[PDB]
Amino acid sequence: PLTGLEIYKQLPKKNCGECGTPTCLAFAMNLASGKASLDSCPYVSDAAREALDAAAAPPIAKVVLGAGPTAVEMGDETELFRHDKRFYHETAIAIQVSDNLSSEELKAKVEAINGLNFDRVGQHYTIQAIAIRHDADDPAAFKAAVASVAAATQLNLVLMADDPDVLKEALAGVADRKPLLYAATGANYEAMTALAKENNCPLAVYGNGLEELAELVDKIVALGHKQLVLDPGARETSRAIADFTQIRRLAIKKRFRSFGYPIIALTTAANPLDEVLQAVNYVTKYASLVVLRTDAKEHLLPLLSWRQNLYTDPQVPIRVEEKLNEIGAVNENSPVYVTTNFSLTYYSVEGEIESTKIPSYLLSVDTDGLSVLTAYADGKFEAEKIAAVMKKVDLDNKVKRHRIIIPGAVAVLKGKLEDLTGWEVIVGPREASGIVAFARA
Amino acid sequence: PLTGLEIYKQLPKKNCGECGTPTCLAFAMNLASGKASLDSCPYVSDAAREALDAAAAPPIAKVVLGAGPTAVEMGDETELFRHDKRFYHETAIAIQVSDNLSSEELKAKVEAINGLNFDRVGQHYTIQAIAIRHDADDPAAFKAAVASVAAATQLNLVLMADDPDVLKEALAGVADRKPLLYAATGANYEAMTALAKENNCPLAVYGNGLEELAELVDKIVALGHKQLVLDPGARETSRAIADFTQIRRLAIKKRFRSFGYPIIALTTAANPLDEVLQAVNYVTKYASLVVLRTDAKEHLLPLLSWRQNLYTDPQVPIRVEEKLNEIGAVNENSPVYVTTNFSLTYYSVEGEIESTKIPSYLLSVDTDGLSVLTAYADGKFEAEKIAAVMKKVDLDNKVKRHRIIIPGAVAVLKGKLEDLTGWEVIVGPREASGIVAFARA
Amino acid sequence: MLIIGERINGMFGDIKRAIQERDPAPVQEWARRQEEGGARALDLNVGPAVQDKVSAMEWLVEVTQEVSNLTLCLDSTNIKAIEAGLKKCKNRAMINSTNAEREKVEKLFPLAVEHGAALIGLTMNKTGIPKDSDTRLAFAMELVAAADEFGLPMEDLYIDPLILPANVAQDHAPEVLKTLQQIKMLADPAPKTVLGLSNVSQNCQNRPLINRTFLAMAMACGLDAAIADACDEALIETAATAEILLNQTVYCDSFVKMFKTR
Amino acid sequence: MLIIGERINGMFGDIKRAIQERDPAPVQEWARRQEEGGARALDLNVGPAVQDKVSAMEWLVEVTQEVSNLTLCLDSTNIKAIEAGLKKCKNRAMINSTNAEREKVEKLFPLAVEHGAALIGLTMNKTGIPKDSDTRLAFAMELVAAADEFGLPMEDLYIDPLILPANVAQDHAPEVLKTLQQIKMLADPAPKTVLGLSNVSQNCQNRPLINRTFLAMAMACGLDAAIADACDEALIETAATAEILLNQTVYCDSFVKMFKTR
Amino acid sequence: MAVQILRDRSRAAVQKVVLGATKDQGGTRSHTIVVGGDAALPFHHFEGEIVNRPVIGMEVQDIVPDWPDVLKDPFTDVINEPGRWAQKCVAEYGADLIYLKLDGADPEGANHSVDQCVATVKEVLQAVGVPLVVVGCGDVEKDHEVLEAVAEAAAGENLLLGNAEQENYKSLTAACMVHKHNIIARSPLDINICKQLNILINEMNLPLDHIVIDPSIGGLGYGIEYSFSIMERIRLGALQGDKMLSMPVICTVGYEAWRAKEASAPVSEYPGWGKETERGILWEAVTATALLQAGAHILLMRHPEAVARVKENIDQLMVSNAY
Ligand code: COB
Ligand code: COB
Ligand code: SF4
Ligand code: SF4
Ligand SMILES: [Ca+2]
Ligand SMILES: [Ca+2]
Repeated sequence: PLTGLEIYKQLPKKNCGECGTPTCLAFAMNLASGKASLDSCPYVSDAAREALDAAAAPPIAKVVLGAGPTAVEMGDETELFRHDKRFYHETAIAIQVSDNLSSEELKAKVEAINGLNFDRVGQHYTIQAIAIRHDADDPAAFKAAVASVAAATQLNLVLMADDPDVLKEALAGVADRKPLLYAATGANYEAMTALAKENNCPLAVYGNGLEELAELVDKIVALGHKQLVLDPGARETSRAIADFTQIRRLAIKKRFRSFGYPIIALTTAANPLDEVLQAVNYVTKYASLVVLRTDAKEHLLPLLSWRQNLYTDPQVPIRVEEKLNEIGAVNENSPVYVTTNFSLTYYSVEGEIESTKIPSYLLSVDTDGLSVLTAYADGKFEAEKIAAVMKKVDLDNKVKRHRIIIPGAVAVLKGKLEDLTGWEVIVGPREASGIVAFARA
Repeated sequence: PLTGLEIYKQLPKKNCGECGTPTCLAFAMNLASGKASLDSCPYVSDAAREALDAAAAPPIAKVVLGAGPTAVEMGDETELFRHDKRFYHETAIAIQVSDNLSSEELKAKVEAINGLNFDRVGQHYTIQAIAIRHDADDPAAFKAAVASVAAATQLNLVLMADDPDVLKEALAGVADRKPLLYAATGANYEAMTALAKENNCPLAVYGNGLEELAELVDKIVALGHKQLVLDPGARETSRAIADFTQIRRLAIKKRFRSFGYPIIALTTAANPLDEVLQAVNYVTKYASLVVLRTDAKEHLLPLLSWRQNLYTDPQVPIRVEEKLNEIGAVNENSPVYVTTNFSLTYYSVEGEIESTKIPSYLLSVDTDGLSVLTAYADGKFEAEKIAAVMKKVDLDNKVKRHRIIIPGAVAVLKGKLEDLTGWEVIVGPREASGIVAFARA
Repeated sequence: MLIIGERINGMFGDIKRAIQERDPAPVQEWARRQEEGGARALDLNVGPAVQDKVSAMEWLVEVTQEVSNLTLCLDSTNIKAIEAGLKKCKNRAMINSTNAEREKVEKLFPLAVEHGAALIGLTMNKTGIPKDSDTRLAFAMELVAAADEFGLPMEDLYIDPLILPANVAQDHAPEVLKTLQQIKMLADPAPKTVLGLSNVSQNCQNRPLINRTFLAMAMACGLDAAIADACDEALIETAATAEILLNQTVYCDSFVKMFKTR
Repeated sequence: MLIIGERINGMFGDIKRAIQERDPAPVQEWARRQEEGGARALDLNVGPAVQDKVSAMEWLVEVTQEVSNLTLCLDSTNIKAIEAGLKKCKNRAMINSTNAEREKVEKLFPLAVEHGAALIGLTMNKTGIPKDSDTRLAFAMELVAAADEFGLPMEDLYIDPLILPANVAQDHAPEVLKTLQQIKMLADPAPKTVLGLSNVSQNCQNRPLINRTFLAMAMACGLDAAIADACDEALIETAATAEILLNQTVYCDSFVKMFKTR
Repeated sequence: MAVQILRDRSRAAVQKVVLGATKDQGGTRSHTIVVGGDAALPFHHFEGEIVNRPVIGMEVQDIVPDWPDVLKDPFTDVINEPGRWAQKCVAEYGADLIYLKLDGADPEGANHSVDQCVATVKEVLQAVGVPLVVVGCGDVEKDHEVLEAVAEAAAGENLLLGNAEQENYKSLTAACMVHKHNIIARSPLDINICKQLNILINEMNLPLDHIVIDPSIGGLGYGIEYSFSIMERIRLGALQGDKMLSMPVICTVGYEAWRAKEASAPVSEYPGWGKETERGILWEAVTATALLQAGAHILLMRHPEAVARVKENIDQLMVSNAY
């Protein structure tokens, strides 16, 4: 997977045939095909080094945020759109906290951060890290902050301190874990690189625009370290989307080895509500690790919801559990509706019935998360299959009066389903939207 | 290019992910594609040389017999059938002369061997080498024999003697033009390879069957001598056709490195006429070098003619020199036939005219060796082009009339032509076969 | 190109009713109508409609080879049903189909070698159909490694990259071609391939136009077999013409007729 | 898929008579119906008969663009006639043709850059038309390199592996497809490919069947443009369908109509 | 070295649909609103012009809505007066458009007469000066009578009549042509049907600049990503020359977001989710924000604070990031 021109353009163009090939242009053909190796031609040096590295490497590199089951993976992406292919690694969420704050307020805020995990749609949303920033006067307040937070929380960390000396002294007692080193700058990158080198921690790279970022990255990479996250220095959301796209584009569409690393985004919106919406634009536009300031459950829920949806494989359908779902009151005198486990189908029905206002039982038959008609065609939805799901519930005992409602779209099944299940099958409306009419009648 | 199976088989079975790929099988996929370098896996040493060879090396290697302008390239073949692609290197015909024959009987034969050159249909056929065998009782007779042949001929040489010690003394003087040391046997391959190594000469490998051949070839390869020609030991034509096919098949379609070398055959038919036909089979069945004991000029011309025809590129058409070919003893009242220089077309015409015993002039218009209809369709046979050949060819000086005959298939060309050439154009029969009846009328 | 007739499937109205009442007449007719079309192989599927598969599969095998000698292709997921059909097969067989999962591999792979039949292998897993061709190749490579494992000739292995409708899943069609194109390069000798051609035009306007078009495109990428409608004359012509353009069969003026009368 | 109208060629009768007496009516009319068929390009050829290739070329250009805004494809081996035509082009044009000959490259490649037009490059030289795909790829690599050498947009380079009749040169068709599919490994972004489709069915029986079959097969290998009969409605449908099967255009039930009226 | 800004040049662009008409144009509106005209991916100023910013329309019904108690709170003073409801959404909340959702036309529910529906439309037209987006109730037979009468009386105002699906576009399209109005093409999360629908509507000789696409978006956490990908694929095709997908995209984020439990369910019921006040605001806001990156031109919202925070987002996204 390497263009013959890209190979030839790097060649000395001597046409000596010491490679065993009449010309370089023909040797470039043999390299793209694989007839001969590139180590044969004794000519050139740095040309052969970059070629092998570029040909056999992903566009976006992978840098892990620490070790253990708590560690998360960032970067490693090959797409600009989710429909072309699935997005692999979800956005890393990190809540920021200052060091000049009091200990009682510090612990109270950290304690609240550990509770930023939600349960919805049979799914579990969680955050990843905590950002400890240095705003105090004394450099000893920062080390007293990171060690304090690391004693309360068990999540990942990301250290934010300009002076490496202040950072290292605060890093030493936590260097064995994750803590990302934010950030390297064109004035203090040397010391910052050495800290992340010996301690084997990821190193954040700051830059003023695309240019300064690219120049600084190459220098840090040349020092031997390749575990980096990128920061174009974008503080405005419009400037962010543009810059965040370039890193994703140039690395994938141009193999830019300076932007072949994930992106760390910083929220700047003063208002917590505006920050959440600004975070949505980031988690959508190729940002890997975003740093929030607001830590409210009211705010983190819509963000973590969109993050989950965007990073779902378009191939695999969203599915709910194959277990009787009680709607409203129930009480043993309620309608039983048969449907499939596809999340989209299930909630279409769940939504319609909550609307109905009559407590209902909803049995989402396990069709591997397929919409009943599709499952139907598969034959996954069968009278034998639905009948068997009735039993697992052992529902007939559960309901005093026996009946079940079938989606109108598979109306055909009702005789066969009725006869082997022993349950009176009513064929409902083809669309769950008419469930209310059925309830009325 | 190699296969996914070929890599996985050579690959171990650790599934350790040290290469950056989860399993060994998935690593084979990345190699056949080119996603990663194989140097990551630290395992094995011969496999790295085996994979590098099999993927890069052609089916058959090339070993050169001789040195300079008189050197002939054997092997280097990639085809089973000549219609898939053209056969590249013609058969190396060699003549055998025994040493036991007296000095006068040894000179008269080689004198005739040099005269084995032929000129036919505008092409020249020649032989390649001379074979000196050892049937004498005394070893010292071989040194006097090879010296007698060395001064007589300038063609390539191939020495035949079992004992290496007897062979080396006679090899001393003629080791400059790289003779063919026949042959290597499992009983003396140690001394044979060592001798062929110092002088850098092609070493013939003998074996009683394909198994003993393949085993012995591998023994020589380990010593560092790859200039080998194979001898399956098949003395019978049915055995040879079968064996030579196997050597040719296994090397091309199975990457059998033991058989990835040209083949040397030995005509064993007692009768001289039976020998030539046996040689026809061999040169047709992938034989790179056949040794004949016939020195008659009658037995070599058809044998060399068939060799020339078989090794012609089908894609590249045979062409006749553009010019005038007088059929018989043509006078200044005889006819002039216009045609093209495609050899097939020209002899179709030459055959019909000579066959009807019509003395005449034939003008094969250069059409890059294309047939009359194609030349016409490729704009290669314009009235302009034919007119120019009428003047180009010097045919006018030859005849008292100014009349030319056009192939009936381009009958319009003739009318158009008459005007710009100043010759009277008669449109002949569409097929050269009707020429006799056209000239009669 | 090996055209495998698809009509004998339990999803159709006539075939379904011919199983419940056990009527050989419609089954035998389609076994002959597809042969006249040009199909040198027949696909036998009992369908979801029939209650028992063991009896239904064996019933189809007999009545099909009663008036035909074409290579029969058993189409089911049930392992017992497949082996049940292989028993009454007096002619050559072809198991359809299997996936890369070992639970399916261990059961069907030696079952194909035992009767010396062909094995259609799907490039899918338990989760579902892969998107990218790289994953289709991954499941294909495993089918090749499992082919050299159980000792099965590669020319009997029919890789199935699967094909989805060009309306709901249009983005799969170019991936299937990329799959087929790289299938021949991942193994030597190269495994054969087979597609459910009629699936690409499901719920699409002008189905035959889409069917034969994708067939030519698939054969250009290297398609050996194809399970489609043999009663479609326009489809047979394209399948025949593609052989000439691939230089698989020597050209003649009546190249269409010769493929139909192979 | 770009369709270049082949009908306006001097080899045809009505076209030749129209050039001799300078009659715009047949030339202008054919420009309409080919556009009605769905062609977005027109190939203009003066023919072998006309003695003044240059002035006749300029005439064809000046009368075709009068009733057509389509991209003109100047079909002439004469460089002087090619440049002369480009001087009269109201819009963007295409050059047909150039070979891998250095003497032609240094004259036609800058000529394409100067006018900012497209360039069709043949994978051949003075020897003739190669057979092996490895040989066609050699001349193709030179053309790609020549494009970058003279600063030509890579997507403006239309490489043509050249197609020959499927009866007398059947062994070329599979090689051309292997050339198209392997052309992608020459540049990034990769150059475009073009073919003279109608040549594949020369002297063959049922030409339209062979034409549209090979066109679909070539698109799967990566055919971007094709000089074929735009009046063949079955050919246009094939180009439209194969374009959908490559996910180059969002599917709709009226996909053919969206191709003709694109 | 240097850093080369990769700019993707677009072959074509998304259509420009003019909403509303002034006095000189035979209408009675104060100003006109133009959407679309984008020459690149959403908010990619560095590689294309974004001449017109996306707009936000607030939902107004002829009757009181069945919205949750939380959503009804900011409208309690004018929720039962469509004329006063529209005026507040424009003056107090600063809406760009008025989304007149006539749920009262439902024969089962309010069963408002045809003369009543057309009276409500005329009432809003006399209340505000912004362009209107009037859609039916969802009843095929009823909407055929309502939307036809509304288009005939409000002819000249250049309204945006809503929802003309695949099986039902015949009656509505004809009304838009005769009385010079725009139309909404709604498709059940299918770009193929979406493209085919725009053909059938256009084949009736209706200009392509009078059509807006409704992909039938899903709410946040309820298949929003299925619509997100479609809206992107539509956006790509529009730039790739596909004229059938060149129509601007409208989104009913109000209906899809407030029908979720996570938007209105009390904090006491779901403590892990937090206060239902701002959680409901952000639920509709994030839904709109995510779709803005997909190519949303007209957002149909409900909650005031939700609209305000989305406008702030649009205000920043329109800031040119051109290199
Ligand atoms: C919400 C859901 C939306 N519907 C969808 O989301 C499915 C849309 C769609 C395009 C179908 C056509 C279409 N768009 O109209 C097409 N597929 Co699909 C090509 N498919 C898929 C998609 C599956 C997506 C999924 N997770 O289910 C795939 C591409 C993988 C796909 C695959 C198949 N598909 C197949 C087929 C044939 C069909 N597929 C259909 C469903 C359709 C109609 C297309 C066609 N036309 O031919 C076929 C089924 C009809 C038929 N047999 O004739 C098949 C077999 C094709 C093949 N040969 O491979 C294959 C299945 C086997 C396989 N995987 O190999 C798609 C997307 C579809 O609808 P729903 O019916 O589940 O719920 C719905 C709900 C909302 O209105 O209310 C009703 N309701 C639901 N539950 C209940 C009620 C109502 C009441 C009262 C209740 C008490 C309960 C009502 O039923
Ligand atoms: C001996 C020779 C055999 N004839 C042949 O060997 C040619 C056979 C054949 C199949 C043609 C059809 C067929 N088989 O019938 C077909 N080609 Co070819 C596809 N072609 C080729 C082959 C070239 C072989 C060669 N070296 O010339 C190619 C595949 C490369 C080939 C190529 C072309 N071909 C082309 C064409 C069109 C034709 N080709 C023809 C000749 C034919 C007839 C095919 C067809 N159509 O039906 C076309 C020409 C007729 C026409 N214009 O209508 C073309 C232009 C295809 C294209 N679209 O480009 C292309 C040429 C340009 C290019 N290279 O790009 C082939 C093989 C043919 O015949 P001949 O006519 O030269 O001699 C013959 C001789 C023996 O009977 O007697 C006569 N005669 C000869 N000299 C004289 C006389 C008689 C008298 C009295 C004299 C005084 C002199 C008579 O003329
Ligand atoms: S040895 Fe190197 S420089 Fe010489 S021709 Fe080969 S590739 Fe070019
Ligand atoms: S490094 Fe070698 S042994 Fe280890 S998993 Fe990779 S291929 Fe297998
Ligand atoms: Ca094949
Ligand atoms: Ca291409």
